[PDB]
Amino acid sequence: GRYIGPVCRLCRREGVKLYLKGERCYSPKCAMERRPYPPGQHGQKRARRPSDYAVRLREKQKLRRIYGISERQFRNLFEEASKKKGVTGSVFLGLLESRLDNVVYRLGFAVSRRQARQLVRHGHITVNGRRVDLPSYRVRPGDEIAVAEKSRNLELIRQNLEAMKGRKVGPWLSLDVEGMKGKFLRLPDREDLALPVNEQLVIEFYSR
Amino acid sequence: MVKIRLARFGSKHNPHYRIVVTDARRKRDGKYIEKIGYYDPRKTTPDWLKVDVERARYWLSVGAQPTDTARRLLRQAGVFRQE
Amino acid sequence: RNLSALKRHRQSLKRRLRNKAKKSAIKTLSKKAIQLAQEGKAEEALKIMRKAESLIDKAAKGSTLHKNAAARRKSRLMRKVRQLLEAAGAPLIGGGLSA
Amino acid sequence: PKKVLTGVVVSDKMQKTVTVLVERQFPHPLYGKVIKRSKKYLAHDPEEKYKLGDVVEIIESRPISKRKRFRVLRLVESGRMDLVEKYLIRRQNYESLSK
RNA sequence: UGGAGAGUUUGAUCCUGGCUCAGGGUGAACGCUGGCGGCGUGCCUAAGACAUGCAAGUCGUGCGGGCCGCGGGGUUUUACUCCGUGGUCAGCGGCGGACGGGUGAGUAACGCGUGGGUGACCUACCCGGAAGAGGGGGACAACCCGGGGAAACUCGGGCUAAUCCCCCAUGUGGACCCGCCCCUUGGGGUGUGUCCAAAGGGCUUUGCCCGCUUCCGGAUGGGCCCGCGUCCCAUCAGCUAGUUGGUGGGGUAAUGGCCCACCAAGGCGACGACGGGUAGCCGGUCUGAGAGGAUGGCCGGCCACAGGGGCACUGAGACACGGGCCCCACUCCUACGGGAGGCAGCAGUUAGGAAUCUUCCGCAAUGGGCGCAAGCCUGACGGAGCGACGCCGCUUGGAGGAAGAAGCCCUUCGGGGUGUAAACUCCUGAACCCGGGACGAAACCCCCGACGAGGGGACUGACGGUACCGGGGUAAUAGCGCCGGCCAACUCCGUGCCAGCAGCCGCGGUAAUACGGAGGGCGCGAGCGUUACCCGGAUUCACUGGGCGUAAAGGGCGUGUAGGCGGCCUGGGGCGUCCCAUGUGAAAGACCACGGCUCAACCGUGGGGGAGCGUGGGAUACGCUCAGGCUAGACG
RNA sequence: CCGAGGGUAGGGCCCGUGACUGGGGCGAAGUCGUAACAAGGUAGCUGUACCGGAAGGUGCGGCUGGA
Ligand SMILES: [Mg+2]
Ligand SMILES: [Mg+2]
Ligand SMILES: [Mg+2]
Ligand SMILES: [Mg+2]
Ligand SMILES: [Mg+2]
Ligand SMILES: [Mg+2]
Ligand SMILES: [Mg+2]
Ligand SMILES: [Mg+2]
Ligand SMILES: [Mg+2]
Ligand SMILES: [Mg+2]
Ligand SMILES: [Mg+2]
Ligand SMILES: [Mg+2]
Ligand SMILES: [Mg+2]
Ligand SMILES: [Mg+2]
Ligand SMILES: [Mg+2]
Ligand SMILES: [Mg+2]
Ligand SMILES: [Mg+2]
Ligand SMILES: [Mg+2]
Ligand SMILES: [Mg+2]
Ligand SMILES: [Mg+2]
Ligand SMILES: [Mg+2]
Ligand SMILES: [Mg+2]
Ligand SMILES: [Mg+2]
Ligand SMILES: [Mg+2]
Ligand SMILES: [Mg+2]
Ligand SMILES: [Mg+2]
Ligand SMILES: [Mg+2]
Ligand SMILES: [Mg+2]
Ligand SMILES: [Mg+2]
Ligand SMILES: [Mg+2]
Ligand SMILES: [Mg+2]
Ligand SMILES: [Mg+2]
Ligand SMILES: [Mg+2]
Ligand SMILES: [Mg+2]
Ligand SMILES: [Mg+2]
Ligand SMILES: [Mg+2]
Ligand SMILES: [Mg+2]
Ligand SMILES: [Mg+2]
Ligand SMILES: [Mg+2]
Ligand SMILES: [Mg+2]
Ligand SMILES: [Mg+2]
Ligand SMILES: [Mg+2]
Ligand SMILES: [Mg+2]
Ligand SMILES: [Mg+2]
Ligand SMILES: [Mg+2]
Ligand SMILES: [Mg+2]
Ligand SMILES: [Mg+2]
Ligand SMILES: [Mg+2]
Ligand SMILES: [Mg+2]
Ligand SMILES: [Mg+2]
Ligand SMILES: [Mg+2]
Ligand SMILES: [Mg+2]
Ligand SMILES: [Mg+2]
Ligand SMILES: [Mg+2]
Ligand SMILES: [Mg+2]
Ligand SMILES: [Mg+2]
Ligand SMILES: [Mg+2]
Ligand SMILES: [Mg+2]
Ligand SMILES: [Mg+2]
Ligand SMILES: [Mg+2]
Ligand SMILES: [Mg+2]
Ligand SMILES: [Mg+2]
Ligand SMILES: [Mg+2]
Ligand SMILES: [Mg+2]
Ligand SMILES: [Mg+2]
Ligand SMILES: [Mg+2]
Ligand SMILES: [Mg+2]
Ligand SMILES: [Mg+2]
Ligand SMILES: [Mg+2]
Ligand SMILES: [Mg+2]
Ligand SMILES: [Mg+2]
Ligand SMILES: [Mg+2]
Ligand SMILES: [Mg+2]
Ligand SMILES: [Mg+2]
Ligand SMILES: [Mg+2]
Ligand SMILES: [Mg+2]
Ligand SMILES: [Mg+2]
Ligand SMILES: [Mg+2]
Ligand SMILES: [Mg+2]
Ligand SMILES: [Mg+2]
Ligand SMILES: [Mg+2]
Ligand SMILES: [Mg+2]
Ligand SMILES: [Mg+2]
Ligand SMILES: [Mg+2]
Ligand SMILES: [Mg+2]
Ligand SMILES: [Mg+2]
Ligand SMILES: [Mg+2]
Ligand SMILES: [Mg+2]
Ligand SMILES: [Mg+2]
Ligand SMILES: [Mg+2]
Ligand SMILES: [Mg+2]
Ligand SMILES: [Zn+2]
Repeated sequence: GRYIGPVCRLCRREGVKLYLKGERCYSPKCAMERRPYPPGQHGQKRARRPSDYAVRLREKQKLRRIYGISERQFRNLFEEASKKKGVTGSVFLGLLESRLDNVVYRLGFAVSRRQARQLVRHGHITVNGRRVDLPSYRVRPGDEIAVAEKSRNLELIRQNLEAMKGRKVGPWLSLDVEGMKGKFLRLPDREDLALPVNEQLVIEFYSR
Repeated sequence: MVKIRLARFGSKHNPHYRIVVTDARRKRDGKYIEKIGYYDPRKTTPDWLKVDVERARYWLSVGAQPTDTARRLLRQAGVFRQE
Repeated sequence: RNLSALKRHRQSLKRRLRNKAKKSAIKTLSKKAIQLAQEGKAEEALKIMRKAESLIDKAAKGSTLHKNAAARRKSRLMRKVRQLLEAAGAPLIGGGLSA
Repeated sequence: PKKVLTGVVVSDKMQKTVTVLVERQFPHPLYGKVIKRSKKYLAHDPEEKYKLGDVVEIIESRPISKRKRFRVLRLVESGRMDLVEKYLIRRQNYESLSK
């Protein structure tokens, strides 16, 4: 659950600025542009030679801690994805980006996935009329992730969609800032996605 | 007697009865003889009661006493009608 | 402490006493019929057979016997009376045996 | 349908009883080889024209006696003595597996 | 739609080879920590013993009564209370206690699974149709009187009724011997003979309903039988004498040595009999790439058991959990003559244990019994409580935020680390506050209708004022493991072959990245670890998938029994094989779609496999066998 | 008649235990020899017999994994 708290620490430790804080990670004080070396007392030393297990674990962490998924939730998503008929990584990434908090992040009601987690958990976001208080709520292809009436006049959603006035949501998504909704069109892929994650190493992590 | 009756299934406060033919002896979820229909007593789907009216008529032809509610769920499926 | 299946216990003792009387009467009329037909007798030994046959079919009318146990009782009584009257019987006045 | 089983008799030396040797063959459930696990059934044939060496067929019949739950049906071969000697030596293999 | 490897024998390598490890899992337990909710799930051991409450009753519309509460005179007081009954209390009678629930002791087997057979059968209640229900009696409790017994209860005499029992007739019909064909192991059709029925109750009455008798068919539930699958031990090799078979019986619903007489010597056995150990079996579940291995918890089927053992009775069915009788063990009452008990029902107590809960609410629902119905019972079940036991979901904040505070730990003394992490700035507000508040439930019933179908009516929620919804509202639990390699994550200090670690390798002897602490990190997170057990890795029992010179492994060698295997051309059969439509492969799970709970877990529906195994047809190469021939094998 | 159970007598299988003893593993840098691996200072190993504190020796024979 949320793992907690310190997240530019995980912007570090994998060497890629996977944006978790949001406007901090876009502003020039990310402490990943400032210090690209991993956290720790050693930290800026020689890279310990990344083992074959180490590279798969680091990039599986790059896939996980972008979305903030607890590991058994992630692994049950994976063992649903393997049974789900399709190219396994390129249905797994769409399943990960079809969570409600991630669809709210990609829809830009929040600068971060953890802010989007608070949005969906505190009952702000509605899916198809009624509010859905679940960050793990999957979104079927072709439904309208909207903002309800108690949160339509929110200063946070107002500033977020103010930021998103003119921003580019994905081709598997849509946007409507005049009604603050968005149809989740289809599932995305890695060619659709800006992931710093070779998905194949995450696939290879689970036949351990 | 070969009763048509509502064998319960489904979770706690998720009742989903199954109109079915059993012996009068067996337990509620026992080995039945034929599932003649299903009845959600909550109507959470539009198609919440479905009964195979032909095999319900057959099991009434070979002698059955559908109980105090299986009578109701066959009448709302149109089995006792004569046309 | 108790239950009123004790009514069923005191019913079962009564029914035991009440069908043993029409169960052992079967066996002794069987013995009389077989013995009198074994000693070369006659209609006097077939009246015993019709007596036992009436006793059996009156026993089967309740819970003393099955229909099938009644039929087996008669089919191994009167079959034996007929093959015992084979030995120089000639039932001219014959009752339960069908010519 | 009653069970109908071919077989060669190997013993007839009772009264009203022959012992037929059905040799079913079936693939191994694990290794898949075709193996011939035989089995000896008692049978009934009161006319007793099936001597030790005939090859009969066997119908699943109501129990004539305990283990004697089969009937002979029909002959399909005369004395197949070269097949009955296989078993008649396979029995005589057992005095040498003693202690 | 599917398969990860590594550490370690040596100076080093390769091989074989074992051990160990990372993975998943559970009826779990244990340590540390612990906020919520849903869903499941929870004495695996002592099938040890049980306090206490309940867990099986029900019907006046079958019958007669005692008993008290509204109306009272056949006589000039109720007062043979007869009645109209109005209920309770037992009793007779019928039905239900054989189902539901619990457990794994036993059982290695027709127990189970699975496919058949029942010409060898039953099947109460239910349904289709047939054919009826006419006359008689009788004792047996209640009850009354009397006696015994501490009590349990028991006995004697007198009653008395009923759907209680008995007798007679009618006999559509059915049974039985053979009046004989026919189906062909033991039938509806038959025919003389012989035998057999029955019950009334409520009601609007010259009416139906609830019953009843007999029979035929059904449907379900079974009984029994058989083919096939059914662990380990061969350092268990012979076993069996009712054993095997017959005949004649007896019993059973029925076949059977199921049991008994006489005769006959049989039956079984290296395809594992017998004996021993273990064990409920299966759908499944776990694992697996799959084959397979393990397992049988919860849920579902079946068997077995109800303190151990035996036994029948009643009944449609029991050889009966909460019926009986007996022996034995134990407990409790005893006035010492005897009684009473039976938690492996729910809850619970004790004991063993590492460990497994509440003496909860309720029949609202579904089911079950009785009743015509109201109704009653239901610790079946519906729910709730408890326990991170598991699964799933959620929170412990979010966005800002310093070339970077303090504290702490290193430091090459420069600084670096914890680290946007904190304080603080906003603002979203779990818990909590208030109001509303179910879906779960429309049937039974009442009326129109017909004492049917259809229309109309009302009453009825344990959970629960719960979920949820509407409003307000506080920044509001994080821990555990690990950091030598395997295995992701490293420095300092303290220790000095000690204290200790450990899964293997091994560390520890004064610079320890292996011990103890701090910092930091990694993993997972309301969990993390450990243990045990299982499967995987383990191709380390090798069918897919191993070998045998030296690594573990060729029998000392030959002859040869069982076996296993089998040259070439031909032909039928179609036994293996293969194919085709079915029949089964229950449901639940597994799988796939698509839906309902805020998603998910769960749950519902639909669809598809589904090994097998039976049935019917087809195929004929190959395996088979019978027949024919050949000469390349073999022999002469 | 059968009959659970009890008794008696004798079997079978399995288990605990038993003075003592035979070996076996495993300790601490024990004593005692030096058997083996170098032509282990007697080529070795094995069968078997006998002996010997002990590894072992020898006999007969084999083998080469010895020359
Ligand atoms: Mg923050
Ligand atoms: Mg895998
Ligand atoms: Mg016989
Ligand atoms: Mg190595
Ligand atoms: Mg070595
Ligand atoms: Mg190596
Ligand atoms: Mg090998
Ligand atoms: Mg695996
Ligand atoms: Mg614990
Ligand atoms: Mg219990
Ligand atoms: Mg106990
Ligand atoms: Mg007990
Ligand atoms: Mg009560
Ligand atoms: Mg009564
Ligand atoms: Mg009535
Ligand atoms: Mg239970
Ligand atoms: Mg057992
Ligand atoms: Mg055995
Ligand atoms: Mg045995
Ligand atoms: Mg068997
Ligand atoms: Mg079967
Ligand atoms: Mg009855
Ligand atoms: Mg008296
Ligand atoms: Mg009459
Ligand atoms: Mg009468
Ligand atoms: Mg059947
Ligand atoms: Mg019977
Ligand atoms: Mg018979
Ligand atoms: Mg026998
Ligand atoms: Mg035994
Ligand atoms: Mg098994
Ligand atoms: Mg494998
Ligand atoms: Mg299995
Ligand atoms: Mg069960
Ligand atoms: Mg018992
Ligand atoms: Mg007992
Ligand atoms: Mg018993
Ligand atoms: Mg009876
Ligand atoms: Mg009972
Ligand atoms: Mg029971
Ligand atoms: Mg009993
Ligand atoms: Mg006294
Ligand atoms: Mg005394
Ligand atoms: Mg007494
Ligand atoms: Mg009890
Ligand atoms: Mg009911
Ligand atoms: Mg409940
Ligand atoms: Mg819980
Ligand atoms: Mg904060
Ligand atoms: Mg500081
Ligand atoms: Mg507010
Ligand atoms: Mg506010
Ligand atoms: Mg209502
Ligand atoms: Mg009712
Ligand atoms: Mg209405
Ligand atoms: Mg009412
Ligand atoms: Mg509010
Ligand atoms: Mg590493
Ligand atoms: Mg020390
Ligand atoms: Mg440690
Ligand atoms: Mg020092
Ligand atoms: Mg040190
Ligand atoms: Mg350490
Ligand atoms: Mg293993
Ligand atoms: Mg294996
Ligand atoms: Mg092989
Ligand atoms: Mg070797
Ligand atoms: Mg060797
Ligand atoms: Mg050898
Ligand atoms: Mg040897
Ligand atoms: Mg050799
Ligand atoms: Mg040879
Ligand atoms: Mg041969
Ligand atoms: Mg074939
Ligand atoms: Mg089919
Ligand atoms: Mg299925
Ligand atoms: Mg939904
Ligand atoms: Mg479901
Ligand atoms: Mg379904
Ligand atoms: Mg096959
Ligand atoms: Mg020492
Ligand atoms: Mg010294
Ligand atoms: Mg030497
Ligand atoms: Mg030497
Ligand atoms: Mg030497
Ligand atoms: Mg020498
Ligand atoms: Mg040498
Ligand atoms: Mg000596
Ligand atoms: Mg030596
Ligand atoms: Mg010498
Ligand atoms: Mg020598
Ligand atoms: Zn960042």
